[PDB]
Amino acid sequence: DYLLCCIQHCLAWYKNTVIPEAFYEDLDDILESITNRMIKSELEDFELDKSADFSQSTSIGIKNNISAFLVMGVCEVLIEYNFSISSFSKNRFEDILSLFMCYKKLSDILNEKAGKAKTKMANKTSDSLLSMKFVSSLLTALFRDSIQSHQESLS
Amino acid sequence: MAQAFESCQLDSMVTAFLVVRQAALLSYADWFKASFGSTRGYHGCSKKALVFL
DNA sequence: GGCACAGGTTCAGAGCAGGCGT
DNA sequence: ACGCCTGCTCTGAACCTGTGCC
Repeated sequence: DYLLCCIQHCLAWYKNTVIPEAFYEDLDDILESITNRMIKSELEDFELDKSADFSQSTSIGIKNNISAFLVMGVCEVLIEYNFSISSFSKNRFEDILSLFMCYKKLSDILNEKAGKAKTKMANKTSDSLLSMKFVSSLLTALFRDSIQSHQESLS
Repeated sequence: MAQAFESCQLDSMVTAFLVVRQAALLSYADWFKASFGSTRGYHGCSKKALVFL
C-alpha cells in the first residue's frame, strides 16, 4: 500500500520538476498494467467475502484483514496515479471509479463485519496514504470547476 | 498434478493422464475418483483450474 | 429485545490549605 | 508567630451502567 503511495508521489515529482531514463518510462506502464489487471480482479482472486468472513480470531480471517487493508491502500494510490498523469481523461476517471468500487466493496464488507461486534476496529479508520495536496486538488475540481472540457469527465 | 494445478499448466497434466491411462492397460477411474476426493474440489484455490481441466 | 451515546462514579495521584512543635 | 507534616480538594481518565431508539 505505502510502497505504491511512495512510487506514485516520487513519480509525480519526477514528471513535474526533473524532466523539464528507461526505468520511469517502464514504471508508468507497470502502473497502467497493475491498474488494468486490478480492474478485473473481483476478490475470488484474493479469496474474499465467501471463502473468507474476515473472522479476527482465525489465522485465515486475520490474514484476509491484512491483505484487504493492503488492497484498499493499493486502490487509493492508483486513484492518485490515474487522476495525476492525464488531464481529465473520461476513461481514466472511469478507472478511478472502478478502483473506488473495489475499495468501496471492501468498505461496505468490513462495515457488515463491524456491524456484529463492538466498534473497536479502528484499523478500518486507519488514515488514507494520499498527500493532503491530493485531497485539496481533488476537492478543488469536484466542487470548483465549471470548465466544460473537464466537466463531462468530473460528472 | 499438484505442481500442474498450482501453476495451472496442462503439459504435466497431459503427461500424468497418459501415464495413468497406460498404467491401466479400471485404474484410470480409481485415480479419477481419488482426484474427486480432496484434489478435484480444489485443484487450484481459484476455480479457473476447473476451466483448464 | 439488542445496539448504541451520555452520565455519573470510583479512582488515583498532584499539589497546595491549613493544624500543630519551638 | 515561622517551620513541617499531613490530608483534603481538584482534575481528568476510564468504567460500566443506564436508558432511548428501531
